[PDB]
Amino acid sequence: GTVPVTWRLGVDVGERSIGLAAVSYEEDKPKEILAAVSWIHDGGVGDERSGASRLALRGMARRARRLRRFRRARLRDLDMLLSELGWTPLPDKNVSPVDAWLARKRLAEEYVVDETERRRLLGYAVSHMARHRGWRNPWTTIKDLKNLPQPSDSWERTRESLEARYSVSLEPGTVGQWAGYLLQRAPGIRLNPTQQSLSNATAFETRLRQEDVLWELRCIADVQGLPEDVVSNVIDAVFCQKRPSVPAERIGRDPLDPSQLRASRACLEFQEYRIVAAVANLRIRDGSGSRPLSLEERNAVIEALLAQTERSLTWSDIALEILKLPNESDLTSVPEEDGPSSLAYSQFAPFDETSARIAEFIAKNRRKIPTFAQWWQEQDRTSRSDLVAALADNSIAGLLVHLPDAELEALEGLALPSGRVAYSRLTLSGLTRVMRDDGVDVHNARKTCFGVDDNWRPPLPALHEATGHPVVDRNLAILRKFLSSATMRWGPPQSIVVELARGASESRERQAEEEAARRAHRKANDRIRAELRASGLSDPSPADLVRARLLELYDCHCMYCGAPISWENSELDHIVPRTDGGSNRHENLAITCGACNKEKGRRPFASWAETSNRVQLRDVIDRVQKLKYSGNMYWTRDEFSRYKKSVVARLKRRTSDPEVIQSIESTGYAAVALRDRLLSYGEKNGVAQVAVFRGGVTAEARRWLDISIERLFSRVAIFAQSTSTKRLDRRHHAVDAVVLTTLTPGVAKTLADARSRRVSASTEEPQSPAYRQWKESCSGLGDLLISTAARDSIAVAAPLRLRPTGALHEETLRAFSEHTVGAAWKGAELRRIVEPEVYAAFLALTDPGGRFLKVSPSEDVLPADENRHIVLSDRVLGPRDRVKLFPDDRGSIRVRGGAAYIASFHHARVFRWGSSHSPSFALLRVSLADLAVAGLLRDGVDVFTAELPPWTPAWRYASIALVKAVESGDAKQVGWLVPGDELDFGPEGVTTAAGDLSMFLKYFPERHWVVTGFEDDKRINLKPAFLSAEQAEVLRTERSDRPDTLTEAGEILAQFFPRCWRATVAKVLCHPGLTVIRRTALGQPRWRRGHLPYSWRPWSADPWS
RNA sequence: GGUAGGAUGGCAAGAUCCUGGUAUGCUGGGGAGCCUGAAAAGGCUACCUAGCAAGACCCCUUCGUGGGGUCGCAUUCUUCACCCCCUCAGGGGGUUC
DNA sequence: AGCTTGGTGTATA
DNA sequence: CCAGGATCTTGCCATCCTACCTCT
DNA sequence: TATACACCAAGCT
Ligand SMILES: [Mg+2]
Ligand SMILES: [Mg+2]
Ligand SMILES: [Mg+2]
Ligand SMILES: [Mg+2]
Ligand SMILES: [Mg+2]
Ligand SMILES: [Mg+2]
Ligand SMILES: [Mg+2]
Ligand SMILES: [Mg+2]
Ligand SMILES: [Mg+2]
Ligand SMILES: [Mg+2]
Repeated sequence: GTVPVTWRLGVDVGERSIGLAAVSYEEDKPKEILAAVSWIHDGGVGDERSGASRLALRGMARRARRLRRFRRARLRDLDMLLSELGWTPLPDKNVSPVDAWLARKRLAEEYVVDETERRRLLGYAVSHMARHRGWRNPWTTIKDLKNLPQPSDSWERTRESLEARYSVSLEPGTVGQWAGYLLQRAPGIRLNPTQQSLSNATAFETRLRQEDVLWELRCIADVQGLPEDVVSNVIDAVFCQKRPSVPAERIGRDPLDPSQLRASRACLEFQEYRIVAAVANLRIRDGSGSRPLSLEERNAVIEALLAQTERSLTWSDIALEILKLPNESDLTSVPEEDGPSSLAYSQFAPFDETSARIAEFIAKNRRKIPTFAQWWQEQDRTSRSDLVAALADNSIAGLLVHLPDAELEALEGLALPSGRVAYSRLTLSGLTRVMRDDGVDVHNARKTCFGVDDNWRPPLPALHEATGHPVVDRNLAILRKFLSSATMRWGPPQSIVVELARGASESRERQAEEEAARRAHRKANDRIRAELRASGLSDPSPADLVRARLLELYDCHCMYCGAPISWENSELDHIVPRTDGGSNRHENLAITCGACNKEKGRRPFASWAETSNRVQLRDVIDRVQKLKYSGNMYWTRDEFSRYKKSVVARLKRRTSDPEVIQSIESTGYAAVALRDRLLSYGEKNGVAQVAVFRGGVTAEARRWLDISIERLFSRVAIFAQSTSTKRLDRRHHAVDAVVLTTLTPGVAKTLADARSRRVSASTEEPQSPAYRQWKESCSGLGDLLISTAARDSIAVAAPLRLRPTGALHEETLRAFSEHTVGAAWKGAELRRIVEPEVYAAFLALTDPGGRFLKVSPSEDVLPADENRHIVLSDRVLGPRDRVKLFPDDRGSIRVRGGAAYIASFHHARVFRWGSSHSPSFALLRVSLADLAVAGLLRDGVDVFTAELPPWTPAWRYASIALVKAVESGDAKQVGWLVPGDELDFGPEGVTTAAGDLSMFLKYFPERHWVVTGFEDDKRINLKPAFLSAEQAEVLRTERSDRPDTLTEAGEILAQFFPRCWRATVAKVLCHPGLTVIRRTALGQPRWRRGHLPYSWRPWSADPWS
């Protein structure tokens, strides 16, 4: 039943939102707002305290499971080896707590003459070592571990610290020796530092390394006289570790050849391609204009750059010595950002990094690889590229030379450049061949080699294809639902408009400062890269650069604790921790002393420093604040000042708060990816154009069409001075999308110019033909938006999570309690009974014909009957037997021999009883644990209606009135509520207001509310749908900054959020005209009952069929 | 020309996962020291050991309430229903008020 | 006596 | 916390291609 | 361009 019309799609992506608009147009004027909805999503986020997505939490849990599985297999293999050697592994019980440690100590100290005792001690020591083997680089092998210095420098520092601390020198001073000695000498000592939430000093400060444990194993072997084959087998069994792997399907594809993976940066084809392309983009000044390099010129430059052992040829060197130009500046189009004193000409041209590193490794390891050195000298570039590609792809989860195994291991240990380039190896070789044989650049080489035209673009993903990024996937799912529904309603759009998260309206001072910052970062990164490569670190990561920078900035001292640190034992602390959403920006990164980081844990810094006697908050603040800016460092002067301020602000925080920095990076990815998929849709559906505009253009357009969100949605002012932003009303996303449907490139030019002139500061109206035509076309848009807002047509909707997947229970296992049969049983004790059969039989004792337990938690339900017996289906419990109880009177399930609290509620089942004119309502709050122990997490189960047994936590902790009404036959399930369901109270609004809710509804008469949770058995948590919690939170922040700049309405909003309406269920569902609104993708409520969730009124909803 | 978009390379700042590890933590089983107690058993500080979503599927086998292998918290309208796409009944997608 | 509000634990680095 | 692999974004520089707009 | 919920306790009419 599609009714075709000319309409435009507007897409405004966001981190936790997306505004979508279908706006029908006659000629170029907006005619009708067909749909306007702000969809509020979670951005993929689970466990809202941290910003960690559900995907990230699933990956972390899966990898913990994989770690534990591999550990079980590895310890089983070690157990088989120990049985082969006749060495007794450490028993699970009835041994001394220091048996393994004293075994390690004695085997390191003295030869054990008794052979049976010696083998028992060896088995104890080796099994315990494999349980506690310390850390090594996962990419390194057993030979690499054996080649590491033994023991590590960290253990030598630890050992001299312990020798000074305890005034004794154990010889040779192994980890097992020191731990056994300290557990005997200072009983109750902790070995490794833990979270400090009483508090004594630990034995060790830094992370244990596998070369320390290996050195202890060698010491034990030398003292006990063990054979070398036995020691080798024990080393390979103890220190066995799975190689990290890269799944090939997560590698991107070549756009010019989609059957081929993208090539690595190590590839010789890429090195030559990069050199040739960079040379082909160079230009020579020829008569107030530029010409490309001649064939001999580019051949000379390319051979000079390819035949380089070291990066020593600058662009000035290429201009002066290779091209023999009269002037340094005669070479134009140098691919560098220029600076003072010809910085761009002093930068280095590209070279062959793989060939240079392989030549250095051949020259440095001549004795190790004579066969490979001769093979590399003999063989040409194609076979060199084949072997280099094999070494680059060795890390992929899915060598053409009969080489010795030691040589093969050595050249598998060589670090080549990492990272994927845009094109495959085949494409790079073909483009390089065309570029060198002809005199052409990459574009003409692409046209020649692949037969593409000047209009060619790389292939785009389709709408149904996810990216794997959770924010982007949320935005994409909502957009594709909206577009499918809108195409069925009105046909394909004439044009699609996407807002990109880009902006360039900055002052000249800001652009100059950013350029200076880029220059300083590049110079210091190059210096630090050179130093780290001189320290045997081929490719420093950004974390490596930050680590070296902070080690130089604080002169190798723990930032918090002041203790001396090295590269090996230091840690990079998130000052705001990861479980608080803390970013990896370097103002959140502190270099720490290992123990110092672990003792901080996940607590905020000022609270931890107040509790701890290791650090002082003021000492850390003065240490950060006395940093003196040297002229030649990574930061500029203003960047250094901002960095110190940000670090001090992160150190000063006392309560667990989220990260203050909002990253726009997910929003930009969502905009770009959704644009690409909308382009694919438009190619499949004949859409005229997918246009893109920046968000500053959208803001400017709203400014010059007199589109004020507060006037549009009748919002009282919240600030004393100025006007509040659009962030107060969530409908602004949809309004942005509507405004985006009006934009043209010329008027975007005009509005961007107006924005740049205004930000470099009344005011003056823009003047341009595009601007005048756009004002004439969009004169009525304000009236359309006022009428649409007056009809309550701009929906704010949250998508529902109906799948019963996620955390089945809370992660903390808890000890069970006990209670004797013959004692007196209160209501809470009967409600906490673990076993369903014992709970059901006690239920039948308290109420014989009953199927539910209706107890008040404080009433004394059963007296102390000394002769009470329960006859189970398989046993009889007398009065002396203990009944296992859950530790607390809250919903809990039995998991793995312990008790776990239920997780958050998946849904609530709405039950209604009483008369039709005054019905009573209650919620059966249902969690994932309820469906798990009910057997409802299986195929073919409607989880919202499938019957739950009475011993589930849902029915145990349902309200007493609900339990009585369900057993009396009066209460029936008439619907269900999930978090994110919309409660629309109608035009009559909320009438049961009492207290602060009345004061809130005085200024904000909100009729649309979002179910956020079910905090107890009688209550539902409702926040207003249209009002944003972030506006009220930044109000609460800014209230402590300026005197009384908030309006009374803004203050009442600030006190209302974030707890909002903690509402009684019987007061909410007793509203006549209240409806539970389940919207379609277009924001329209679903009232027809099909196979999707539909709207329903709790007053007159039918009992469930 | 200017703006905008897209390519490739470089640089800078970040985001998102993925693989492999470490150390704690929790619970069960222990116990080295100390303390409270003992004709009257538990705590505290550590350390050892097992497990760390409930569970699902496949094979044992020198026949068992276990041994082994691969997995299980993402893809937000579960399940059902209809339609679509890619893979042989698996996965993904849409369903207009 | 029953709804109004305030504090707090939750696996982590 | 650690190493390190993959995907992507924003900003700047160089080159190539596209569409679009506005003053001589 | 974003950032809790479920449990436990007080608490003035
Ligand atoms: Mg926007
Ligand atoms: Mg392991
Ligand atoms: Mg270990
Ligand atoms: Mg320890
Ligand atoms: Mg930390
Ligand atoms: Mg928006
Ligand atoms: Mg432990
Ligand atoms: Mg231990
Ligand atoms: Mg398991
Ligand atoms: Mg579905």
